[PDB]
Amino acid sequence: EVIAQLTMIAMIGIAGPMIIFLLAVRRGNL
Amino acid sequence: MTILFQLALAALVILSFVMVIGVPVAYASPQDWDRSKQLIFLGSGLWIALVLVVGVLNFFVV
Amino acid sequence: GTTGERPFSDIITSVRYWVIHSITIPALFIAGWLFVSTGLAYDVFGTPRPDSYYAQEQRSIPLVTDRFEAKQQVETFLEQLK
Amino acid sequence: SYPIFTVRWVAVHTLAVPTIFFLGAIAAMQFIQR
Amino acid sequence: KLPEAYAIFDPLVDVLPVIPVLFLALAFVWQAAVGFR
Amino acid sequence: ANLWERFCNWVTSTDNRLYVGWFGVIMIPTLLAATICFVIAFIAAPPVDIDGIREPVSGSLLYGNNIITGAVVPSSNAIGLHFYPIWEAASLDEWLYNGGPYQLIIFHFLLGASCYMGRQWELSYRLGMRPWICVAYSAPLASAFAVFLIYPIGQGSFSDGMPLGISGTFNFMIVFQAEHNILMHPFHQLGVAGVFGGALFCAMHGSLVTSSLIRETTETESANYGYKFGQEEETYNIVAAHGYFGRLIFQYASFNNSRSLHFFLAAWPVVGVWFTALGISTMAFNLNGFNFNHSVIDAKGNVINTWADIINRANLGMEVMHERNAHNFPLDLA
Amino acid sequence: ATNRDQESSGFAWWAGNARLINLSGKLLGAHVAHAGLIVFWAGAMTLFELAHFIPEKPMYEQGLILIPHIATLGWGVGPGGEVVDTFPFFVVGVVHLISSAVLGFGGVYHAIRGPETLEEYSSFFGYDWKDKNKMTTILGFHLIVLGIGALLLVAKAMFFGGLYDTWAPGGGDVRVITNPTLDPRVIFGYLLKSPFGGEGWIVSVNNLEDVVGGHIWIGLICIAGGIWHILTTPFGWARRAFIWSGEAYLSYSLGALSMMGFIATCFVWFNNTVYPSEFYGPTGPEASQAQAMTFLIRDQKLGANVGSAQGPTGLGKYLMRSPTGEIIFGGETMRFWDFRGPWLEPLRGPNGLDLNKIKNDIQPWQERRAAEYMTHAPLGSLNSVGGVATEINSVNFVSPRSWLATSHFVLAFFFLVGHLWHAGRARAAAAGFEKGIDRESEPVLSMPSLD
Amino acid sequence: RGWFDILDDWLKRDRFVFVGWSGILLFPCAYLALGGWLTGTTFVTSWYTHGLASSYLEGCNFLTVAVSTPANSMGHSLLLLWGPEAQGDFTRWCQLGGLWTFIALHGAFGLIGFMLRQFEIARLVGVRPYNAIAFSAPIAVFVSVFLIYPLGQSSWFFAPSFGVAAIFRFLLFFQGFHNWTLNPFHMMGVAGVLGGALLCAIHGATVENTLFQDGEGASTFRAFNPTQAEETYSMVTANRFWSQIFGIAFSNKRWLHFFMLFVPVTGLWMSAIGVVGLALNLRSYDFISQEIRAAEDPEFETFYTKNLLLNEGIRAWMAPQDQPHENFVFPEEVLPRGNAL
Amino acid sequence: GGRIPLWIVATVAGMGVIVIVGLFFYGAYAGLGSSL
Ligand code: CLA
Ligand code: CLA
Ligand code: CLA
Ligand code: CLA
Ligand SMILES: CC1=C(/C=C/C(C)=C/C=C/C(C)=C/C=C/C=C(C)/C=C/C=C(C)/C=C/C2=C(C)CCCC2(C)C)C(C)(C)CCC1
Ligand SMILES: CC1=C(/C=C/C(C)=C/C=C/C(C)=C/C=C/C=C(C)/C=C/C=C(C)/C=C/C2=C(C)CCCC2(C)C)C(C)(C)CCC1
Ligand SMILES: CC1=C(/C=C/C(C)=C/C=C/C(C)=C/C=C/C=C(C)/C=C/C=C(C)/C=C/C2=C(C)CCCC2(C)C)C(C)(C)CCC1
Ligand SMILES: CC1=C(/C=C/C(C)=C/C=C/C(C)=C/C=C/C=C(C)/C=C/C=C(C)/C=C/C2=C(C)CCCC2(C)C)C(C)(C)CCC1
Ligand SMILES: CCCCCCCCCCCCCCCCCC(=O)O
Ligand code: OEY
Ligand SMILES: [Cl-]
Ligand SMILES: [Cl-]
Ligand SMILES: [Fe+2]
Repeated sequence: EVIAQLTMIAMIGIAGPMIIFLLAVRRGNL
Repeated sequence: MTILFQLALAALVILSFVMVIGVPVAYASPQDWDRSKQLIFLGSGLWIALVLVVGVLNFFVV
Repeated sequence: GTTGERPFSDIITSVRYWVIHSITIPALFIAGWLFVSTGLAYDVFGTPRPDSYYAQEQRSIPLVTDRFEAKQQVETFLEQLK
Repeated sequence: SYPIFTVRWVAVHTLAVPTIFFLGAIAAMQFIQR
Repeated sequence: KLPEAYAIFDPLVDVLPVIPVLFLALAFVWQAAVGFR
Repeated sequence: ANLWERFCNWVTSTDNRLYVGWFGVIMIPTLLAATICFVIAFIAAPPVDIDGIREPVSGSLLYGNNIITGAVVPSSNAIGLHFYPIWEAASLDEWLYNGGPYQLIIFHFLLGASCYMGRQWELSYRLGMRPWICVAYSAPLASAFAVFLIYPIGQGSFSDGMPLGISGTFNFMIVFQAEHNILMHPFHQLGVAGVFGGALFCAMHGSLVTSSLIRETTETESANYGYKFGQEEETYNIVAAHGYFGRLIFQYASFNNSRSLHFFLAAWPVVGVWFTALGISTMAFNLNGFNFNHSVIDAKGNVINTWADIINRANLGMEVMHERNAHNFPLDLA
Repeated sequence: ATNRDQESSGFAWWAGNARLINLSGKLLGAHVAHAGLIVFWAGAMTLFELAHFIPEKPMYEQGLILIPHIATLGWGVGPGGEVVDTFPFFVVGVVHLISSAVLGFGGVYHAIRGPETLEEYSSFFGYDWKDKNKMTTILGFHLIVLGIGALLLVAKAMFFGGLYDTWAPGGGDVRVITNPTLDPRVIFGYLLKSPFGGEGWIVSVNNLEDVVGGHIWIGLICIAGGIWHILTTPFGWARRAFIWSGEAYLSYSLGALSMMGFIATCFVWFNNTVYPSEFYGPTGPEASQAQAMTFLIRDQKLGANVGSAQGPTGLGKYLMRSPTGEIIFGGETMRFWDFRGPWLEPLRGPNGLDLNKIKNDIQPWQERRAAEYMTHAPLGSLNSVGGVATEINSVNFVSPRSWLATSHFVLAFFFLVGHLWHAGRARAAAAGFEKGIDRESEPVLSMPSLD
Repeated sequence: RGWFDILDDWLKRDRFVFVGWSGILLFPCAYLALGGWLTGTTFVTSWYTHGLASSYLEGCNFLTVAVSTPANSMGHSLLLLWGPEAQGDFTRWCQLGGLWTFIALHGAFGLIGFMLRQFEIARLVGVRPYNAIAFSAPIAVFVSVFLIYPLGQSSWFFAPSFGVAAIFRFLLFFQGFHNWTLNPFHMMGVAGVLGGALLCAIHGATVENTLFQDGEGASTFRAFNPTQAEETYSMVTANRFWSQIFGIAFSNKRWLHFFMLFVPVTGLWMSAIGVVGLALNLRSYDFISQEIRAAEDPEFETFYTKNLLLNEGIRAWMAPQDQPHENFVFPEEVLPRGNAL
Repeated sequence: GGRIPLWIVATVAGMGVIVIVGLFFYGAYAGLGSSL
């Protein structure tokens, strides 16, 4: 219900920092 | 095919999430660009096909 | 210059720091949560619960009207809620 | 070789530990119904 | 309401409008990663 | 060369005691028209039917006012937002009765003050300066647009613009609180931080530079003589000021970069007053302050008053009294 | 390290997008990616509104700003503005949202992976800010795109189902426009109307014929101007007048958007034709006029003679004259007598409100509309308590006209500051003193003393 | 080297947070004023003193929480915890208003300690104490508004309560009862505060836009060295600009910065004096000549008479709830109201 | 002494206040003080 909304926005929200985290592990072109 | 419609839609949603993360990471890592540019080419076409599929199936459930 | 303490950027990036405060911060938060959920905060401070502002059929406020009988007045208001 | 306990340490903790306690109290309040 | 076919997606639709502000916040996460060079 | 080039060089001359400039060409006649009309009206204008109910309000010194109560009265509510130049009146007497001077004054003043801002940019360009002093002036300018132009537009009548007087300003502020609860509006709260903060930082910066003036004089002379106009060296020790102020708070709460410090001095009040000007300009469209009236109720449903409800009781008193003969219908919708 | 740091690019991180000024490819990706954000919001927000939409409530009780834009174009709505089919709202939403993905793809590609500068890759797409010819050519292209877009609205109105017409007989309805106004005396007469009360400049446009006809004129004007700028280069007087730089062009557009935002602010506040009150709620003038009508009706039902009722001031309690003599509603709403609306115009004779029509012709649908509009005046609090500032909590309402007007005033004002900021800097940078005064040639030191 | 000198060494050690002898007064009192406010706005009611909710626990938000003044029946009691009203009972102390005097009195002594800190630090570092001197205006304001004003009235009840919306109530009370906008001491205070904001913005903008080019970057902040001897902006060009824009300009850098101290400091001091007047109800409420004319001439109306009608509405509509100890019962028929509203 | 990167502690700390403040705004509409 509302947990449904919260798990959505939690996963959408972590998606952003993850791209930075991955490009920083791979020593990408930050 | 009600369940089949929501399967294509979830497929489309999952594919979007995967490529939302994959495309920027692939683009900025030049080490494995050749390995990856094929996958973004595949996922891109896989993605367009899912929109069309969901697009036509909508008219059999709506 | 520096007055001799450890830099803050140093402490908060350190593993030892987060080891200690992965417990203390959530514990303090839980203690405060409990402070209200056990109802204790009402009784410490004398704050009315939602059901003890008024008696059932009264519409007047229990205002203290005497300086030296004040504590006495409040206790008499409180026992009329029973 | 830095000290772990300083005047600064007492200063930051006199504020910080009551703050987190209070945030937890206020968080719990958002679930009180009348 | 969404058309009943898409109803299981109501909670996802409910949160999509806030995604544009996440891009702004993401820029700051990124600049911290590069140390605001 | 030709006369037009001669005229252009005089207009844009940096050797004129007061810079004229192309913005100055519009500014001078419009500020002159507004100033002369305002002075004559404040002293001698007969009473004005501000509210369109044939109830003239006396605003001028000759009609029984003093400096504190006198005003140029806003134009009649019967006019609304219609343009009312002198030549639309059947007579000067009609124009005076209906509040003509207020329109003449505010339109010339807003125009002249807009060109004042442009003139600030213009001279800064002729002198080789950086250009953004005029951006700082846009905060007070925007504020003046809000109370003289925007709010009448949103509310539909210049009769609800701010009057041009000391007591008239107060009347405007009180009625505004009644109808918009501006005290409970965060843009106004930001405007108060802007001006309180600005006055604080004004004192801080004044006292810190003054506290660290370098000894250049004896005690029987003003220390001001220790600075000579145009000297290359600074007259104060910013390292000493930082050493004092960093210890007063903590080292990093204090500036050591003069440019960063002065940019902060510009930014804080300017941004603050932008928000308060934006506050009046959006309350012009009736997006009002927070309403917590009867927000707390008890387990039975009794209303438990907060300080917001006490504010509402005062607001209610302003509402029922303001413009006591002007309403025939129960809601005051503009 | 192609820019991307302060030492190479000269700009600090908080002015980092200024590092893109001479990097056409990365700059292109920024613009295209941003356009993705705009289209994304249009899609997600429409679907959000649709998810929350309840067809039995008025749109303006539901916090909707985008569905009313779709309804105005004639989709999903029948007579009276009643919602008859939500599916077009869904389509609009989905097609925008899907579109933003391909826009987002193209922006991220161009900003991260593609050529940082386009000038080596293609002499067509690359550009130099100082090429006055190339600059007017790109301007010319976008002019043509804009004129086409204006003609899409014409296409909708004349061939693809029409527009919603609040003025249509019988209470409003979707209507095909078959005779747009082309008479330039009307079309350009709007541009010469004064912006003051009773005139209202272009905000006074009150019929769909003028709207459609104005967009034919603007469509052709933009296509012709686009061809003109493609084929020409700026003349000498224009060259000597302007600053020719990337930041100066930015500043001109910031000034243009500011002006436009102020106009939109007044459009949504005053105009009830292209912002139908069935969708957006009544205007301020309208709700205030509707209160006067409500109590006229109520009291007249009780037996009052409303034409001869002297109010406390001596002015009519219900009816009075405007300063040019028209019969109008009395009380404080006297300021709003310029209001025109489909529910009130039946009572209008050649001298203003007609006492015979007031005595005999008021229909229940007008009494209903006036009550609905008076109780939905655009007044309310920031936390969406509807009503005057002293109202108690209960009604959860803020008019979309208030939300739209306030937001766009704020945006228009800040873009005026942006204009001033970038215009000043563009002038200072082109002259070479944007980074400060040269200690060794301080201009004032070579000037005579003022006194 | 006695124990006093050894204590003096440790108090004046250069550490991250300087302490000093003044720290012994400042830190206990400032922390307790602060902590007392946070405690009261989170957990403590105003039900028995004011008939109001006032804490997060009761459902108030940041704008409507307060530590409210004690009941009017307390007079000017110190309301000591061990005193005769609470008699050491902490719960009753909270319910009777004890946190208000607790915050107000520890806050007064905290302000004393902060000014002593400014003196102490200035003396150790070797700078003139003009910043301590500037801080007398906030002290003047605090003492006049929170102490002197209620001491002249019936009780602490009428001082400001410590809250956002409570202070707004204070503002409106002062308009309706004192006609405080009409007071020339407040008018000078207004001029000093807005003039200080004006000086703050105009000086910062002038410096930022007469900077010398001391570097090649487009961010101009890096081209400043705090140990450099040279001015970072041009006084000569700043002066010419304002001379030709505004007619006059500063020419003396020292007078300029002294003026920035003087203007807001003097403004707050003047407003303090007007509030001391209001302690005794010595208001600038009326203009007698206006009242004589208005009483005889029903056609005479000015913005002054209009504002009094507003004050009369504020007073009668807000008093029964604002001063509940008075038991004002105003029937509807006596409430002043214009037509329709 | 630097084993956890500063941008990571920043993001996590920032997200945590976002949640606490969000919760406070939720409570404006529910329970005590919602006017309901
Ligand atoms: C986004 C739209 C846009 C933009 C940015 C430009 C920009 C430009 N055009 Mg183009 N133009 C456009 C659309 C546009 N045009 C269209 C659609 C047409 C078709 C009609 C034209 C027709 C056109 C011609 C015929 C010419 C230009 C020229 C120019 C250049 C000088 C402009 C100038 O001096 O400003 C305006 C500055 C002025 C001093 C004009 C007068 C300003 C007064 C104060 C306004 C009053 C008159 C006003 C036009 C109408 C009144 C309306 C009012 C009631 C609101 C500049 C590069 C000139 C050029 O160099 O050509 C190569 C030129 O000769 N343009
Ligand atoms: C709409 C907002 C917006 C946009 C479009 C841009 C765009 C850009 N910026 Mg600016 N910027 C912004 C906001 C924005 N910025 C803000 C708010 C700030 C202040 C914090 C800055 C501060 C800033 C600095 C300091 C710099 C830039 C630079 C750049 C350019 C190169 C970026 C780069 O190399 O990143 C590399 C980053 C990464 C590889 C990390 C991943 C980034 C990707 C794009 C994340 C996207 C995720 C997304 C969900 C993808 C999924 C979609 C998929 C399905 C197709 C680029 C054109 C740089 C520049 O000018 O270079 C010359 C530069 O130095 N920007
Ligand atoms: C204003 C937008 C814009 C501009 C000017 C450019 C410009 C460029 N791009 Mg980019 N690009 C964009 C958007 C844009 N792109 C978008 C949205 C995407 C994602 C789909 C891409 C993805 C992309 C890739 C992956 C590549 C380019 C490449 C190129 C270069 C060659 C393009 C070419 O010849 O295409 C060919 C042009 C045509 C075949 C003409 C038809 C193209 C359009 C799509 C037809 C439909 C037009 C449409 C009806 C107009 C309205 C659209 C919408 C508003 C409704 C050039 C510098 C290439 C490059 O730089 O190589 C290194 C390259 O590899 N672009
Ligand atoms: C800088 C420290 C400081 C200061 C100035 C104050 C000041 C105050 N507090 Mg606060 N307080 C403090 C710290 C401080 N407090 C701390 C750390 C706590 C936490 C436990 C509290 C807890 C607290 C509470 C709970 C209350 C106060 C209250 C008060 C007020 C009344 C105090 C009183 O009557 O004292 C009386 C005591 C003295 C004046 C001390 C006397 C000193 C000796 C006996 C002198 C003897 C002479 C001797 C022969 C000379 C020796 C010379 C030497 C060379 C040997 C006053 C405003 C009350 C209040 O605010 O009520 C509204 C109250 O209820 N305080
Ligand atoms: C449409 C869609 C989609 C897509 C999505 C996307 C597109 C996403 C994105 C996302 C994103 C884009 C996100 C982002 C995020 C972000 C974040 C979360 C951030 C945060 C921030 C912070 C927290 C910060 C902090 C800080 C720092 C770092 C430094 C300074 C200080 C501060 C504190 C400010 C999907 C697939 C789902 C499917 C469905 C539909
Ligand atoms: C460059 C850059 C940047 C920016 C970026 C951007 C701005 C981008 C954009 C992007 C984008 C703009 C993206 C897009 C995406 C989208 C998507 C991904 C979509 C999807 C969709 C879908 C999946 C849908 C689905 C559905 C349907 C179909 C039906 C109904 C339901 C639903 C809704 C579920 C930043 C600042 C960060 C950083 C630096 C660099
Ligand atoms: C659609 C429509 C319509 C129509 C419209 C039209 C037809 C429009 C037009 C418009 C136009 C036709 C406009 C124009 C404008 C213009 C402008 C706005 C201008 C500006 C200018 C400038 C900005 C300049 C400046 C300057 C000077 C003066 C000197 C030197 C420097 C410079 C160059 C800077 C109508 C209403 C019927 C109806 C509805 C719809
Ligand atoms: C009274 C008393 C006392 C004392 C007490 C105390 C000392 C306390 C403390 C307390 C405390 C010390 C508390 C604290 C609290 C805090 C809080 C509650 C906070 C919160 C905050 C926040 C919520 C923030 C956030 C934010 C915002 C809002 C915006 C921007 C961002 C940020 C993040 C900053 C004693 C024992 C002597 C006993 C007697 C009585
Ligand atoms: C009749 C009274 C009953 C006694 C109940 C006990 C109340 C005593 C609590 C006092 C705590 C210490 C407060 C004062 C300490 C600070 C004073 C100062 O430092 O100057
Ligand atoms: O506030 Mn109340 O609301 Ca704006 O109008 Mn209706 O009354 Mn009158 O004329 Mn000036 O004032
Ligand atoms: Cl009034
Ligand atoms: Cl009325
Ligand atoms: Fe300075």
